[PDB]
Amino acid sequence: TSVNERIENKRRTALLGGGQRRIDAQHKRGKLTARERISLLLDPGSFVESDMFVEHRCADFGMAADKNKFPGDSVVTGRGRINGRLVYVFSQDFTVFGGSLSGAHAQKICKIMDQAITVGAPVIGLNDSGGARIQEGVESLAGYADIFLRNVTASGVIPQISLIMGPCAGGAVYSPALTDFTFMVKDTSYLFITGPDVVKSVTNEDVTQEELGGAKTHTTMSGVAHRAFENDVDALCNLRDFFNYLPLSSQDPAPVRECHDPSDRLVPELDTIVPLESTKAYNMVDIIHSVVDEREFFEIMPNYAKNIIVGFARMNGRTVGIVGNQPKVASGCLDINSSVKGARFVRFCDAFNIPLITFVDVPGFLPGTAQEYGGIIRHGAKLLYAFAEATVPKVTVITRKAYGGAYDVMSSKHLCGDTNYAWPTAEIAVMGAKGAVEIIFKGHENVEAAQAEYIEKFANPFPAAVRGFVDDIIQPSSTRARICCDLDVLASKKVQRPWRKHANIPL
Amino acid sequence: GSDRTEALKRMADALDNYVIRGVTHNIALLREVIINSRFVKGDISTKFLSDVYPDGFKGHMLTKSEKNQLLAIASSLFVAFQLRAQHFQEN
Ligand SMILES: *C(=O)CCCC[C@@H]1SC[C@@H]2NC(=O)N[C@@H]21
Repeated sequence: TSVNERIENKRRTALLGGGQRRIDAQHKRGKLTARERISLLLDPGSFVESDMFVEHRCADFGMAADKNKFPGDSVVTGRGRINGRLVYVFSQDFTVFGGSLSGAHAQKICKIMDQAITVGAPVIGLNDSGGARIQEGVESLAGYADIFLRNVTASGVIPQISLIMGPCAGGAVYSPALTDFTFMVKDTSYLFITGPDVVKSVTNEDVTQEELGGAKTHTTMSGVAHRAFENDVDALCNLRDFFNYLPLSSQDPAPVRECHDPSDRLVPELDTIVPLESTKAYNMVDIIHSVVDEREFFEIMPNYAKNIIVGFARMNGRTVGIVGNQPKVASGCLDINSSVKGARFVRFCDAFNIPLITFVDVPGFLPGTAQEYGGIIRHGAKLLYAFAEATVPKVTVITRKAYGGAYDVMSSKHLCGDTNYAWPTAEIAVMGAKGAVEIIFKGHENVEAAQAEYIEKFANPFPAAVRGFVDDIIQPSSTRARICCDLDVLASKKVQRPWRKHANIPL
Repeated sequence: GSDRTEALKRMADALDNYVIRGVTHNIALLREVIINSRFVKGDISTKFLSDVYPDGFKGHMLTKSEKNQLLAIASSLFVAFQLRAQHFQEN
């Protein structure tokens, strides 16, 4: 056998992976293989695979046998482009040793992370594993340590996107916790530290795989996964479109893309969304959809902390992040869960120079022992900090209510905001007229007259505007045009801040 | 219009350029009835719709040439979005 023949056989084996019968199982299971997934993700013909001939060096427990020598060692790594833009990817291959992590496995992933940091290119990981490769022992633990170090170092330098498309257990579960966004695939992906076998052995509780770490749990109740997609093909199609929003590095401005939607059009549909009756809820999403370019909005965690809306959109071609209250759910009140989702989203957009638009309608905080015992004070400070720290353009629109300390938490002008607009129905106060009059006028005669006088003077947007809290009071139909104008002039804004070794968010 | 065919053709055009979104509307029914061969000829009785749609309204039925035009439009529009996605400011 010649050298060239050996090489050709090594290429064909790396392409097959764990063997055709294991591929057949993956397809029976409704899953794509690691190499098929890359072909869908990246532009045709743009993918360049690295280190395809790397094999493990473990010789213990029979691992020195030729029957265990799978070139590629369970990961596909390399670089490519999505719509002409450079991206680094890796995808874990479940057909070779179960997708378990070896020393060399982690290495290959680390090397492309080092290039991505060096050139300033994003990294997308497609995760699917069973955990560490116990046959090597502590080399897989060193593998995890090296990946974790890169994931932390890359934070704020390049965006890191993780899509989980299968099981995930052991140390693998912490890389999505270090990246910026985590997505899952409904009823196909799992994310858990230990399996149901350990849970039942430790505590006398019964649980199945879908209940312990299923995609529905992590997108609806734990707040870990940002969005689950129906299947592998739809998940990668939406991932490509999501990719188009983000810059390649934090040194880059928010991407600007060709846009046909005139920036100066009016939106008459906004003038009557907000009811005059204070106890009538409305859907904030109707406002978000009508303002954003071509009515396209990418919603993050649609099923978790529904009282606050966060997501991506484009206005006049430029990527922006949108945060707003949802009065339809829990009167639009802040709670622990909403503060966690908000702070994380805001922090990402600030780090990568993506402007923020805030739609405020918040009557206060959710009362009760469930929130007080949960540390609502500690968690609420997370959203206040996330806005106060921001140095990217911030445009706030107040649609109806902003009572109490929630006014400042939801990116008020006094946290170094750029512009703040009020709609005619906006009301800014420490509390509603009923509470304020009962406290201010206590024991006096003709309280009912005092109630009428207070409402006429303070139950509107004027006592705040005349003080400099609001820059203008605008007709809702003009909101989009007003925001577009601010975005196109604040984009070159820089501010100074004292030197710090690093930030100290309340956590 | 000046004649029966001009008024009907102009009506067909107005219905396709008439944007209603947010509710369910009945434009599909209006657009098909006015182009029905019995309506253009005039063989209309007060029970016209009950004999044309004996099993309910189903929607406009496409012929061979119309399906090819719809597929060509849908495919070209799909690509038009894919090409717009590639036009970035110069970095
Ligand atoms: C009735 O008296 C209950 C009042 C609750 C109104 C809302 S709920 C959360 C905010 N906190 C508060 O004191 N008022 C607001």
